[PDB]
Amino acid sequence: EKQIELIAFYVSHLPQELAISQYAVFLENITDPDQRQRCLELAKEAGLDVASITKTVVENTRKKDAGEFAHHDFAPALDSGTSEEDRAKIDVIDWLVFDPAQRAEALKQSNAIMRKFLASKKHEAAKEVFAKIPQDSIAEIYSQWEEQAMDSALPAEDDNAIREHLCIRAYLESHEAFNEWFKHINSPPQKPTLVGQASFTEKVAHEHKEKKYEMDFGIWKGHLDALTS
Amino acid sequence: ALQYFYFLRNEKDNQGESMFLRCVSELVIESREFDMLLGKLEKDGSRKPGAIDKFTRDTKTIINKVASVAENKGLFEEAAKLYDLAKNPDKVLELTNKLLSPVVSQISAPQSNRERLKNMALAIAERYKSQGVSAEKSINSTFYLLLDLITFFDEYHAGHIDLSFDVIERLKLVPLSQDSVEERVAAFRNFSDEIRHNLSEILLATMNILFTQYKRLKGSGPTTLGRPQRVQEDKDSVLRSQARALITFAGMIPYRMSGDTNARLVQMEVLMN
Amino acid sequence: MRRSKAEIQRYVENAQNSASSPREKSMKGFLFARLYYEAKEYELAKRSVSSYISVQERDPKAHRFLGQLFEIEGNVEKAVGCYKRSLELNPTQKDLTLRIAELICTLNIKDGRAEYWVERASKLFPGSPEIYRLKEQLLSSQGEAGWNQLFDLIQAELFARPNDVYVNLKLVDLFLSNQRLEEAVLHCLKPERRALRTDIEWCSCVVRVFKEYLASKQGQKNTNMRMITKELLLAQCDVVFLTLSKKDVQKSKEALERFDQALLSVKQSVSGTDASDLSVTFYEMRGHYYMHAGTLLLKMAQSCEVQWKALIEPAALCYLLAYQVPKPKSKPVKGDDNGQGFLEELAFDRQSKSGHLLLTLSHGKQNFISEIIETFANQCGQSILLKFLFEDNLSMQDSFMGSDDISYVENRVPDLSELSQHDNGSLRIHNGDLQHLTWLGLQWHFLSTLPPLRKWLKQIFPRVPQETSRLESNIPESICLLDLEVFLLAVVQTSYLQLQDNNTTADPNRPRCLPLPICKQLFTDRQRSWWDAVYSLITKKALPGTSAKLRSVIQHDLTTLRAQEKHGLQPAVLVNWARGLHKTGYSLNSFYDQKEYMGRCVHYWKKLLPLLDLVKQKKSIPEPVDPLFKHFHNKDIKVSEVKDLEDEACIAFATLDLVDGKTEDAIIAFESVKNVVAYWNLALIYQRKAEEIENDCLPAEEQEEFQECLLKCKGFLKMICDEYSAYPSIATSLPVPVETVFEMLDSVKQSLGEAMDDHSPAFMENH
Amino acid sequence: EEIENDCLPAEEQEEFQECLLKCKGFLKMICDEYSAYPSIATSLPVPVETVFEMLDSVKQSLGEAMDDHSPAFMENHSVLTT
Repeated sequence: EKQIELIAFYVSHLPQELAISQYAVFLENITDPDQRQRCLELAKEAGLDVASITKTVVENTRKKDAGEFAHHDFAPALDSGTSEEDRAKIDVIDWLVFDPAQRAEALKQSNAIMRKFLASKKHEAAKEVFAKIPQDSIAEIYSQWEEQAMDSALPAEDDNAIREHLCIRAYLESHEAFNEWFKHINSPPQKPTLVGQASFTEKVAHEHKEKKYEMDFGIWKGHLDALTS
Repeated sequence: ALQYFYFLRNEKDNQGESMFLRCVSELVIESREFDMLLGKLEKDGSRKPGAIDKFTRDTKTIINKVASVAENKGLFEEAAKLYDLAKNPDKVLELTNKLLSPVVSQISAPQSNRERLKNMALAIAERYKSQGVSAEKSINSTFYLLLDLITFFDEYHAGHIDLSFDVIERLKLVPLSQDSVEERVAAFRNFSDEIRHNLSEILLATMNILFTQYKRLKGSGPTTLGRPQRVQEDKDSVLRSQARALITFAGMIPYRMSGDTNARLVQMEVLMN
Repeated sequence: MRRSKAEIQRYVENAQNSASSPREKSMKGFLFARLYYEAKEYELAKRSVSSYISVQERDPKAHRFLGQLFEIEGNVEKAVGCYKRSLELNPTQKDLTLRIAELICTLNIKDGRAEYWVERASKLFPGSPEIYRLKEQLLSSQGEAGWNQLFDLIQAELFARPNDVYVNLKLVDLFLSNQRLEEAVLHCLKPERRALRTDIEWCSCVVRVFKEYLASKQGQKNTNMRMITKELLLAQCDVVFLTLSKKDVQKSKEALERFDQALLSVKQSVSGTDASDLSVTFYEMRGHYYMHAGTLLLKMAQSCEVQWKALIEPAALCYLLAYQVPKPKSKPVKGDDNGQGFLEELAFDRQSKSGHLLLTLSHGKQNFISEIIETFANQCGQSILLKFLFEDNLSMQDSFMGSDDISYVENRVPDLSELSQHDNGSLRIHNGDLQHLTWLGLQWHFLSTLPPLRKWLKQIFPRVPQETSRLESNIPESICLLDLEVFLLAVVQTSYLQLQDNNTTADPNRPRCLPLPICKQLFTDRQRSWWDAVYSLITKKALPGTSAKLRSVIQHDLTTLRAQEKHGLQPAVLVNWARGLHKTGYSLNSFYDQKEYMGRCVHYWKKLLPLLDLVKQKKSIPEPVDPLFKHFHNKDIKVSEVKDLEDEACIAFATLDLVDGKTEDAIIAFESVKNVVAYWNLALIYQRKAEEIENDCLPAEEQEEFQECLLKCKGFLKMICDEYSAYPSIATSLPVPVETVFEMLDSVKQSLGEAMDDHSPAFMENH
Repeated sequence: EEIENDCLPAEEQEEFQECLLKCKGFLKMICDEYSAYPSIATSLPVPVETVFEMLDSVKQSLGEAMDDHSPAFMENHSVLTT
C-alpha cells in the first residue's frame, strides 16, 4: 500500500532483529532527497536506528557481493570491463553520506570499497570518489571521538583508517604525478625545438614559445620536486 | 487495426508528432510482427505491399520512424530486420556499429547469446552489402575496421597468438615504423567516435599479445630450446620498431585517455624497447 | 569545572577506577586535560596532553589541542611547532598550512622551514587573500631585496585578478609605505576601480588618500589635480548619500564635518571650486544634495512622525530647485568618462526617483503650486517661503546640506518622456532588476499611466524579443515578449495589492509608493531567480556546460506560464494576467498585436475557467506547492467579479472564433453576454473594417454593410455608456476611460449624420 | 564554562575572568552570610559542603599564577588555589 508515513510507526512493534532486517529491504528502495529526509524524520520521531539500518544494508550488500578479488591486485582474464557490482557499490554511497553522523564507519566502508576497486582495477572510480569525499575525514573522525567524551574504549580502527587514507592519498598522488609526467613527455619537453625560423615574426614567436616553455618547465620542476620529496 | 487507424489518421498534429503515429508505434512495438502486415523477407529483400501499404502511402518513412523509435526504446534485431525490409544500408550499418561497440569492451568468447546475435547481424549486414549498394565510404571503412577488429578479438580469445599477430600485421593499419606514424596520424583525423573509443581495448589486446610473445621468447632459450640468436635479435628489433612507432603515435596524436592506459602503453613500449 | 556533591563523588569514583594501573591515567590524560582547560589550569593541561602524546604520538588531536593551548597562552613559536608536527603527522586541515605560514611570518622567520611551508601552502591552496598576506609578510622581512620580490608578486596578482578590494588596499598601503603618493593616486584612478568604488570603507579610504595627496601637493593647478578633486567630491557625495540614507543625526553631523574638511583641503590646493568643469561639478553636488534632502524628508514624513502634512511644500520647493539647477548630462571637457558614466547613471536614477515620488505625492500633476502661491504673499508669506527654502534644522531634523543657496524656485513639472528615458538608462546598468521594474510599475500604476513595458524589455534584452503567439513545439530560445509583459504586469499588480493592503495606517499626505532604496523585493526570490536565469540565457551570460539544463528549465517554466500542457498557477495570478493583457491591448489601436493579445487571453482563460469553477463553491484555493508570491492576499473565494470574469472569458472565446472565421457565433455570444469590453472590441473591429473598406472602392453592398456596422457600433457605445452609468464596477473593470468612449460615439454620430437625442445624445451619454 | 570551552582571545579571556570574579563575589557574599549566623546550611536545601565545593571549583578555575584579574576577597573556610 506504500505510504512511507505509515511504515515506521508500525515497524517498531516488531522484534528488533526482524524489524531491522525488514527495514533494510524497505530502505534499499528509497530515492528523492525530500522523501529521504521525510523518512529520516519519521524514523527519528518513531525511535528507529536508521543509521545502523543503513550500515546493515551496506554490510548485507557487501556480503552478497562477496567482495571483488579480496584485497589483492588480481588482473582479470582476457579483456573485460568493470564488475556488475561496482554500480551498486558506488550507488549505495548516496544514502550512506546522506546522514553525516557515523563518519568513522563511513570512512571505513570507503576504505573497504577503495581496496575492492584497487583489487578489481578501478582507479578512475577511486579517483572520482576521492575527489568527491573531503580530505579531513580522519580529522573529523578524531574530533568526534574526542568530543563524544569516550576515550576509555579506544580501539585501533581510528589509526587503521588514518593509515589507509594516508596510503591511498600517497598512491593517488604518485599516480597523478606519473600521468602528468607522461603527458609532459608527450608534449614538447620545453626545449628550443627547431621548427623553421626565417622571419622576424617567426623569431618573435619562437622567442615567446621559448619563454613560455621555460616558465612551464620551471613550474613543472618545482611542483614535481615538491610532490616527489 | 487498420479500420481504427483510418479514423485516427483524421486528427492533425497535437503537441509534437501525432496521436495516430503514437498509437501505431505502440501497437507495432507491442506486437512485433511484420512479415505480412509490412512485408515478407527472404534474407535481405525489399518491401512488399502490405495491408496498411495498400491503403496508405509514406510507408518507407513510417517504417523508418518506427525503427528509430524501437532503437531509441531498446530493440536491436527487430529494428535491424525492419530497416533491412525498408532498404536503408546507412541506418543498418549505423545500428550494427552502435550495437557491437559496447560488446567490444567486454569479452567475446561464446558464453551467452550476444555473440551469436552480433555474428548473425554481421552476416546479414555483409550479405546486404554484397547484394546491393552498401553505405557511404566512411561507413564501409568503419564496417571493415570493426570486422577486422572483432576477428582479431576472437582469434586472441580462442587462445592463439601467432594468428592474432599475423592478422594484426596484415591489417596494415597499426603504427609500423616512424615513417608510418605520419600517415597513421593523418588517417586518424578521418576516423569516428567509435574508432577513437575502441582504441583502448585494441591497445589492451595488442599489449597482451605482445607481452605473451615476450614471455614465450624469454622462456625459450637463446642458444638452446630452439630459436637461434639471430632470430631472437630480429624479433627484438621488430619489437623495438613496433614500440617506437606505437609510442610516437600515442604521443603525437591529439587525444589523451587515462593514467592506467597511458602507464600500460609506456609499459609495453619499454618491454618491447 | 564543577565541584559539587555528586560531581566530586563521580570524580573520586573515576580516580579510584583509574588507580588500578598508571596506564589508565596515562590514557585518560586526554579527558584530564579537557577538564583542566575547562577549569583553566594551563600548566596541568599541558602536562596531561604531553603525557597523552608520549603515550600515543600517533594522535594528532592531542597535538592540535596543545597548539591551541599555546596560541591561547602566548607561545606562538610552540603553537607553530605543534601545528607543524600535526601537519607532518597528517594533513588535518587545508587552512592549517596557511595559518602556520601566517604565524611564522608574524614571528618573522625566513630560513628554510618558513619558506618551505609558504611554498607548500601556495602549492596546496590557490590564490587567496590569506596566501597573498603570508607571502607579503614573508617577503617584507628581507629588506629591499625582498621588497622587489613583493612588488613583482603584487604586480602579478594585480595582472591576474585586478578586481580585488583587499589586493587594491594592500597595494595602496605599499605605495604609502614607499612614499609613492602619485602611484597610489593613479592606482585609485585606474578605470578598473569604477566598479569597485562602492563600499563605504573603500570610499572613505579613497577620500582620505585624496585629501592627503592634496595636503601634500597643495599649490598646483593642473588638469590631473582638477580630476582628483572631482573624483574626491564624487566619493564625498557617495559617502554622504550612504550615511544620510539612514536616520542618524550623529552620522549626518559626521558627514557634514567630513564634507567641510574636504572643502577646506580643496581650497588649499585648487583655487576655488568653480572653473571649466568645477562649476558643473558643484552644480551636480548641489542637485544631488537637494534630491537626497527631499528624499529624506519624504521618508521621515512617511515613517509616521510628528510632522508629515506641512513638510510637503519645502520638499516640493527643494525638488523644483534641484530640477532647475543643471544636472550632469554632457560635460564640456570629456576626459573623466570613467567616473562620468557612473555619475550620469546615479543622476538619472535619482532624477527618476524624485520625479516619481513628487508625482505620486501630488496625485497626477503638481497642484501644490496653487497652495504655495496662496500661502506666500505678505511678510509672513515671504518668511515662510524663506524658511521652506532653507528647510528645517532643529534637534531631530537632518538637513544640514539641504540649505539652498542664493537662488529662486521656479514652477515646473517633470516630463513623462524624460522619466521613461531615465528608466531606460537605469535598466541598462540594472540588467533587468526585478525590484526596480516592480517599483517603476508601482509608480506608474499610482500615476495612472501605461508603463512602457516594450521599451523596458527592449532596453533590458539587446536581442529585441519579437512578439509571437506559439501554441505547439515549446522552444526556450524563441522567447516571446508577451510572456515577459504578462509576468511583469502580474508582479506589478501583486505588489500594488500588497502595498494597498499594508497601507492601512498610512496617511494620504504621505507618499504612497516607497522610494527605491527602501522598496526592494516585495515578493518571492523564486521570481527574481527565474528572471535572472531568463536574462542570462537571453544575453548568453550563463555557462555552456549547464546551458542544456538551463534551456530545459526555461522551456518548462515558459510552458507552465503559457498554460498549454502543464498547469499549476493560481486563479488570482491568472486574473491579474488577463487584466494586464486587456489593459495593454485595448489601450492602443492595432491589429495583429490585438489578435495576439486576445489569443494569449483565451489561452489563459481556457485553463482559468476550471480553476474558477472551484472558487464558486467556497472550497479550497488551488495553491501550488512552490510559493510564488505572498500567500496572504491572493485568496479567491468571494463571489463578486465572477460574472465579469465569465464575461471576459466569453469575450475571449468569441474573439478566437471571429479570428478562426466564426463571425456568426462571435456576434451571437457578444449579443448574449453583457460586458463593456465586448462592445468596445466590437466597435474597434467595426472601425478597422470600415477603414479597410474605405481604403478601396465603395459599392452599394459595401456601403450598406458599412452603415450597418456604424449603427451597430453606435448601439454598442450606447449600451457601454448605459453599463458604465449602471454600477461603478465598470470604472474599475474598464481599461479605457469613458471620455474617449464618448468622444468616439460623438464622432461616429457626426459621421453618420444624426443629431437627435433619441439615440446617443450630443452633450450627454445616457438618456 | 561554556565560553571557556572555546578558544578565547584577550577580550574573551578578560570577560571570562570578570564572570569568574562575579561568581567569586557572589560566593563570598554567601559565605559571609553563612558566617554571620549559622543558619544558611539549615535554610538552603543543600548543606554548606556544596557551597564549599563550589567555591573550591571557582578558585581552581580562576587559575594558579596567571590570572589577568587579581581577586579582591579572602578565602574563608576554603583552600587557596590562585
